[PDB]
Amino acid sequence: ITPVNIEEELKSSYLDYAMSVIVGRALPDVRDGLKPVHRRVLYAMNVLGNDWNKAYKKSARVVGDVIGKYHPHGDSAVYDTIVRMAQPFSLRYMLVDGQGNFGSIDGDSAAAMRYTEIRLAKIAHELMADLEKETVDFVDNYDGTEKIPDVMPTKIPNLLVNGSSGIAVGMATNIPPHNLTEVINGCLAYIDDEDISIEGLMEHIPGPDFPTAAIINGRRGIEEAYRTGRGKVYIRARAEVEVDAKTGRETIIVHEIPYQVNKARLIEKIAELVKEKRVEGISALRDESDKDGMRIVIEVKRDAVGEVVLNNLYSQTQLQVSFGINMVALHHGQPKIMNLKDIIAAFVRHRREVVTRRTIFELRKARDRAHILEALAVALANIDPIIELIRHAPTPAEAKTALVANPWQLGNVAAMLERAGDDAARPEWLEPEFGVRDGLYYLTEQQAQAILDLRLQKLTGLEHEKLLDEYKELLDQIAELLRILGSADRLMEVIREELELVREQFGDKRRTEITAN
Amino acid sequence: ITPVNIEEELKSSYLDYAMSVIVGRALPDVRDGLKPVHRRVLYAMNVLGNDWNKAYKKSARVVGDVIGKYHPHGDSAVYDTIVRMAQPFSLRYMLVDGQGNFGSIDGDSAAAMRYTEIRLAKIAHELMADLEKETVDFVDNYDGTEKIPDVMPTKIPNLLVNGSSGIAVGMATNIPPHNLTEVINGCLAYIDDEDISIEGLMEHIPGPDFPTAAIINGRRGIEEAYRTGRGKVYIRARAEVEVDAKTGRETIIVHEIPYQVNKARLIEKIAELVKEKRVEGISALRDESDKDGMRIVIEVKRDAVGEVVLNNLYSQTQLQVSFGINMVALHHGQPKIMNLKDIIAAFVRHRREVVTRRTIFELRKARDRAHILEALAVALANIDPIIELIRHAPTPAEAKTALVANPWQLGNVAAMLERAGDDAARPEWLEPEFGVRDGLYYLTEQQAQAILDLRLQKLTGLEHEKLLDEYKELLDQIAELLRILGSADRLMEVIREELELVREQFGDKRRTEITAN
Amino acid sequence: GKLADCQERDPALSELYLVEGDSAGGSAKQGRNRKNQAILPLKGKILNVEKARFDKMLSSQEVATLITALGCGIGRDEYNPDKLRYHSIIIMTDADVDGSHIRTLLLTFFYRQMPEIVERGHVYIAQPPLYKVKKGKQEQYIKDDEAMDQYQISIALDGATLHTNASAPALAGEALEKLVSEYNATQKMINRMERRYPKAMLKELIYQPTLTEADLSDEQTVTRWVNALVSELNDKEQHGSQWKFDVHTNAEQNLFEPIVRVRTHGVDTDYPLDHEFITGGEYRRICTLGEKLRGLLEEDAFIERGERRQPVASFEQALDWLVKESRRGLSIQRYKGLGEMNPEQLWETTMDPESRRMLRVTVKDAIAADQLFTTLMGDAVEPRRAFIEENALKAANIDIEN
Amino acid sequence: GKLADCQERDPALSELYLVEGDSAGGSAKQGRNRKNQAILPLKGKILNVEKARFDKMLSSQEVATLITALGCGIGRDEYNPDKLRYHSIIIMTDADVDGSHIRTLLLTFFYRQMPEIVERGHVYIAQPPLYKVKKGKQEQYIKDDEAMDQYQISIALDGATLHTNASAPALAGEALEKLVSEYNATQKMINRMERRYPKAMLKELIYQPTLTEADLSDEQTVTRWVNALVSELNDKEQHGSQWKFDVHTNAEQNLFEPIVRVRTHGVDTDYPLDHEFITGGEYRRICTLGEKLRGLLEEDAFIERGERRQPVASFEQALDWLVKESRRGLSIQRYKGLGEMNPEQLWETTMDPESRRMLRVTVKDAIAADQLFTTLMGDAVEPRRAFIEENALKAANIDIEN
DNA sequence: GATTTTATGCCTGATTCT
DNA sequence: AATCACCCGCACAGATTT
DNA sequence: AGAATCAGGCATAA
DNA sequence: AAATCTGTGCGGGT
Ligand SMILES: COc1c(NC(=O)c2ccc(NC(=O)c3ccc(NC(=O)[C@H](CC#N)NC(=O)c4ccc(NC(=O)/C(C)=C/c5ccc(O)cc5)cc4)cc3)c(OC)c2O)ccc(C(=O)O)c1O
Ligand SMILES: [Mg+2]
Ligand SMILES: [Mg+2]
Repeated sequence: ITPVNIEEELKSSYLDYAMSVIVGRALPDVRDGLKPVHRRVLYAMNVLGNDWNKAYKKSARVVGDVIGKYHPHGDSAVYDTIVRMAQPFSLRYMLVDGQGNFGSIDGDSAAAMRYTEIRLAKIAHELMADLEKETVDFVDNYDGTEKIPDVMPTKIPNLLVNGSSGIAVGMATNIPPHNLTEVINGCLAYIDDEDISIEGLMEHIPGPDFPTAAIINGRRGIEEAYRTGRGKVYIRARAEVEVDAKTGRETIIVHEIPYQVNKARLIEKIAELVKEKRVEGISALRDESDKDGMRIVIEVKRDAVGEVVLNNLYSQTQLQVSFGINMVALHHGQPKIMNLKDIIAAFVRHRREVVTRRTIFELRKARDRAHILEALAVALANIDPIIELIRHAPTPAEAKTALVANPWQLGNVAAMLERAGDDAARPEWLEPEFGVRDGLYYLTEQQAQAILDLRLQKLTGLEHEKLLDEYKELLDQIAELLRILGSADRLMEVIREELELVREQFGDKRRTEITAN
Repeated sequence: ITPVNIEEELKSSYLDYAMSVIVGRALPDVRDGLKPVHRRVLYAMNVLGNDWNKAYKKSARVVGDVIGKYHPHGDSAVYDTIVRMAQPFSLRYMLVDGQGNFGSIDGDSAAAMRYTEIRLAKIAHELMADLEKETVDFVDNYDGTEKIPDVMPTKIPNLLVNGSSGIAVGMATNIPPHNLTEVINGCLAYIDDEDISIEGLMEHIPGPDFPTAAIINGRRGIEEAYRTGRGKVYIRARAEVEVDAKTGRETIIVHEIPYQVNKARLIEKIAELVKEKRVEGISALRDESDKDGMRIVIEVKRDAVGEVVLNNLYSQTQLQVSFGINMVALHHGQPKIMNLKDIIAAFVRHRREVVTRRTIFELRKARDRAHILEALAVALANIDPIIELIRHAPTPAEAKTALVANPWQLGNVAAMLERAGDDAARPEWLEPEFGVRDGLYYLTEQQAQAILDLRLQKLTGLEHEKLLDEYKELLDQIAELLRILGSADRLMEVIREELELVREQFGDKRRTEITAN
Repeated sequence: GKLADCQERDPALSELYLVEGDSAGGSAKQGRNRKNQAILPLKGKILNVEKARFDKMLSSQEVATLITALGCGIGRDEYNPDKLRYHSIIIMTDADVDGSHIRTLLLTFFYRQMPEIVERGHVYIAQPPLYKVKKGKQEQYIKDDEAMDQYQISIALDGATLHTNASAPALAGEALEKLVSEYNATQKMINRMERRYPKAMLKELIYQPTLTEADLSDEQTVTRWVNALVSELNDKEQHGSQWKFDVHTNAEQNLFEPIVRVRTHGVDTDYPLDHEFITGGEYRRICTLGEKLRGLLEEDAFIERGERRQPVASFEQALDWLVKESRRGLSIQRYKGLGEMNPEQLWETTMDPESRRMLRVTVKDAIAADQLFTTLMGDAVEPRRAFIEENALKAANIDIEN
Repeated sequence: GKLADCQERDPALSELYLVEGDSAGGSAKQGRNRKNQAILPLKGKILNVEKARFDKMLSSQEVATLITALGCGIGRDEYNPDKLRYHSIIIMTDADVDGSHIRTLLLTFFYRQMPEIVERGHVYIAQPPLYKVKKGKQEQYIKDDEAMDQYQISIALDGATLHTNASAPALAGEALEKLVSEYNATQKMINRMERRYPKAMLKELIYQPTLTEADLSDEQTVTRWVNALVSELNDKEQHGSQWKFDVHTNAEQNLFEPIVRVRTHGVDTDYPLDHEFITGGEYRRICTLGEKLRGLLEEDAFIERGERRQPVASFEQALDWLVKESRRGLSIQRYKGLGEMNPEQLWETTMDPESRRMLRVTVKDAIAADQLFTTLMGDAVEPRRAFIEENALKAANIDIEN
């Protein structure tokens, strides 16, 4: 029965829990704006082949796969996380396409896992683009049996576009959504000039853009938040006073409401307030919201004045709310407070790194293929001696040794190699001993094996010409890849082309209106 | 609105329900002794590749797969069915290997789906042997999207060894377990002589053999049950009395209890009986079973005799139980009462049918492969004209037509091609237009394609000889399969060898003892 | 008590539903007309009042809630059918065997405990659909399997389908459709009696001519027919079967005993044929159909299908191909239970006052109904077992042959 | 409810367990000595009494049940530790971060509301295992991950493994064990400095000869040294990065540094092997291992695993082959929670008096403990944030690394 | 097929003390 | 995360009525 | 009159 | 003081 001091136990336990929650649960990553649960869910859905143009799958299957393979936690948390990503009134750009009952703006709740189905959204394929070309790192899972990406090779500015909200130990974070076209314009402006100020960026990014399309009141808070990182803004509902003359009695019509507000609780709160003689000049209340849109009708008394009663509702009811902007995110595995320019710069650096690694991988593949193609062409140039040599082979190994241990004549193909010289296509690992030396090709072991694995069907003319065509195009591909790797301007041109294509494909219009006090 | 008499509605509905339950839920199939739910669960586990020497899988995976694919009913029933097959104190030979909390002999409980794991057992692979060789018939599922086997191609006498119990409308069934080696000996004795009598069979099969190893008190009901299909037997616990001398103390030790009895209920019932003064002479009661054996300790007063109190316990409490043997099963989709000889005969007939169908499938496969090998061997002996023809042609299709157009002389391989037994190794669907004609070989389209798929590596001597060795082996195999199909006496030899191998692999010793009154 | 009461207080225009399950109850509450409709979900199977004592009936929660909902009393000196509520009562159970069992239990309760309600005719039974068919624009619901089969056959011959045999015949509707319907009826007749004979023999007897009992003789005539049938059967096989035959005489007629064997070392040893089989009407209708169904197809044959033409023999494959063409762009769904259907579907399929379909329950005879209820729902096993055995598949083997 | 009590009545031989989760509690109830042991499952997380009010403490249900079960009073002028049931108290939470959070909450409750109980020594902590390993016959439980590494290493060198250098020497265990332990320690040291230098450089420096700074001075051999190192790095490069070198003579002893351009398109300005790096003890022990790990393997060499053989030419290859061969007939189970264990395992690992293992909680100083509890569990965010930042990764850079 | 109340940080309005 | 109150046939104590 | 105190709502976890 | 009557549990389904 070994003893232990209480202070050491308390310190170690609480520090371990706090650090794990800080860097594993609550804060997002600045480079792609995803928490670990989101990344694991998307990766698991990608591996199963649950694409956007295929049949749906049950939620229980995907939840069980995520729990078993990557995420060692309960079912309710994972299912609620999946549910929140499929609601049009929560995320500006949905990442999951669901079929079933995923709640409603009125205040309902989703069904069980056994009664719904899901698949990936079209935009979600852009976050996981070029994942197989070794563009990012991989890390072990909890039991050291699988591999999970460290960060996605994202192509959308997810953090600014979708926002975030989380509560950690000792700190928290809250970031609102934005519009995609404005953010892309800001990124292009930053690429053009790297010393742009905050005023220069705000020409293209006026402010937030919520999905529910309310009104934003005031402008100082947005500037303060973008300049320092902490600020406060006011969100107001859209309502009007209407009258058709005749009896001269007006009514208040409400079309829209602020962000993250329940309609039913608002209605019952207004009913409770008007019950106790706290709001004057209200006769009747009704909800006509169905299918076509949202409409809440308030019928005022005969002697009432619309503006007088209306101005009190903003002060009293929940038709106006306050949103506190506070930006915190992980930079190099530690929390930090950001501003707009830092986020844009981080995204641009991530894109540069991804493109460079992809280019290196493609160049390696092209050289590796051309190496085998040259050997196949040379082998086809001298088919009769090759088959005569092979026929006298006691075993394949002796045939391979006979093929390797002698030079071979180039024949009528050598002229083509005049274009392929200058060491443009030789693999890096290859030694100077092999390859074309003095007009006599020297073969390696793998080339001999590839020759031995040749089918008779490739002795026809068409199959002979296709190899030459493939070689000719591979040389141009290698040249273009080397040119991209050779300078810095071409990299930025490629990045600009990709960003413009994304803007063209996934752009849309603005919803929220910003007004002065 | 259309009228309907009550009598017709009642009759139709009740007859529909009863006839569906009789042949849909409760009674087992005589050939393999499985209800539909067991068959569907085992088939679903087989399709997933959940073998006996691989990692475990969660119970929820299997339950969800079964409910979604094959069995449209509640999940509690499916999970209880899965749990019952993994308990050592319910089945004589368990069909599932479980990990977690699956309950104890005290009838405590089993954990939920999310806290347990399962996989297949080694013996369960004997039931589904040779399932891929077209040995049984498949039927549609509940909506015509999947296929389910009609009956498993079992290799073990499952119905006798594992037993059964079921309730239906108008009838029921109850069959006890048995020992595997004794049943295999009985089957062999039946095969050696079809006119064997019940008295002859009972030399090899004395009686049941329960998992819990109680004592059977009587021998007259077993004969009636095996001779008519209905009987009654008594199961008695194992207990004794020991005396430590000194003060003349007496104590009663209970080791083994009857079948389908809870220990906790027995202990509390004994406590209640002694508390109510309905049993006299008992001092104290204790349980001391821990990980090695079962022990229940009872202390008797110094003014009483152990034998009288023990007999009173046997007469009053549940230390002795009755078992009513009643054998009912489905023969051809119809309920029927059976005895031992009928079950043995049905098993033998099932084995005969399965072996015949397997032999036909294997013969077809061997003939097709020999047909391909003939074309390859003939093609390898005319290399020079073949390569000339292929080189001159510009397209593979033209080369294929040129190959098929003209006949090819056999050459030096004429010794073995004509050595076959005329048409022994010839496919049944091949027309007389093709094949080995008068000194020339005629190639079909698929043989031409197979020739065009040949590699250069086969031109070596060793690869050349391996094909001829394979062809000779295939001829021998075809001869053996034809001989098996020919006579009716080889089939019984094959069945005997299979039964002997099963006995050698899965045999074990007897547990329950049989005694007179 | 899970009761969603209605608004109309008059006890002559209200309705009550006894929905099976919880999801179906919630959907019915969602999709109902709240003015004059009520809901009462049932969680599981209910007590059998035929077997239970009167004391235990009052303890049970389900029957107690039902009695409270109805409003009438229970037992002698307390029952009062005059003080009744919900003059319409609807069952609306699922479309499977468990639903029918629950329906029988409810009918037993209503008949035994409240005879006057059933006598006066206040009990109804609903009828939800099973299949849903969609073709882009034309979609509908189909009840039962027979209606689905009829719809499939009608869609198979929904215009076009001009069978050109040799040069230019034109059945043009009635002939082709009537022939197909009669063929389907004969196929059903074959299938109901499929147990006692093989499918190949029956399917080949239609192509064979009549027996011609007039010219039958012990020698030179009995062998020819059976040998022709066996030769026609042998050369159409894919499972390694074999057909052989033998014949005999008993001083009255020359009888046949054909034999077949497949995937077994056993042998049936007899498929006897004598005057009894030829005298049966099944063989008569088979020959009548086979007179029309002969090798009418010449060297050239086809069907003038919509922008299609498939000239081949073996018209069964042509029928399958036509069915595939009909099913080329067709969508079919098979409902599993009331839970799957959404509230709109439930409202528009069963609860709509002006498009729904129901059945009214009436009592014809009293003593017969009492005997049947006592036999089926009583606590004596032997009469029930005997009744089930009498009306088993043996009673379904009706030899009317028509 | 939710309390399985014992049969013992004397409050000096009883025990109480506070299990996490319902399934774990259900399993623990079955497998326990029912005479003198009790259970009390906890469904989830509990209240923080430091931040809460007395009224809400008395309103909650979990803490109320715990207070009732313990048997003492609550608050001042009612609390009386003499009337204590269950003189032994054990926690037995799970082995993840949430388990430690629950443990901290329980300790906070006990220390804040019952100081005498903690000071007298009536609180214990249980330590269940994590892994289970079986090898056909041998079976055992393993705690945490370090013991798993020790067990794996011991099994790898279990018999045979007679390393042959040239023809047939025999290291034979203990010397090889010392070499393996030294290699593992050096690798563990190397892994914790990837931030400051590349891994490839540190791995490569062990095989090259010692710099010998004492005799280096300004011989201009440093240029050849760095050229050799850069050529070796560029030899087996397989990710497209490139390396270069630079030197200068700012002082009497010349200085040099490499430059690397890496996959990310960025170039790190230098990684200078300056006075601090060369004089440090880390490089000294790296060279110490390197001296015994020079080219000991000759042209012909092999690793002699039991009844097996394989020629190799490196130490890492031999170690990897040994590890992969040692895991042939081994089976492992990992417990994701307390609910994965059947009752017998729980009994023999946590509840058996003669084979369990526990820790006793005691207090060293009072004022320090009170200050720490107030700082961590109080309702002032900024001191807690500052405390977490102090012991964050900034203070994790321990220069000892030993 | 449906089944509780807690930890964690920043902000609002409503209610209670001096 | 194990639990709710019934349906179906057979055998058997313990308890009321003849 | 104006500070100080007390509840409830938002997203991932037992 | 012999004869009915009332409960309990086994294994797949709402
Ligand atoms: C996350 O889980 C996992 C998984 N999991 C999965 O892959 C998984 C996949 C699929 C599923 N499910 C399904 O597909 C599924 C599930 C259910 C359904 N059913 C239905 O639609 C229909 C309804 C319709 N129409 N139902 C019924 O007919 C039905 C029948 C009977 C009842 N019963 C009554 O009413 C009762 C008892 C009353 C009563 C009365 C009275 C009374 O006092 C008491 C009671 C109720 C309903 C259909 C599909 C799933 O669920 C099992 C999974 O888990 C995998 C891996 C891991 C891992 O870790 O590796 C893991 O964790
Ligand atoms: Mg159903
Ligand atoms: Mg945990």
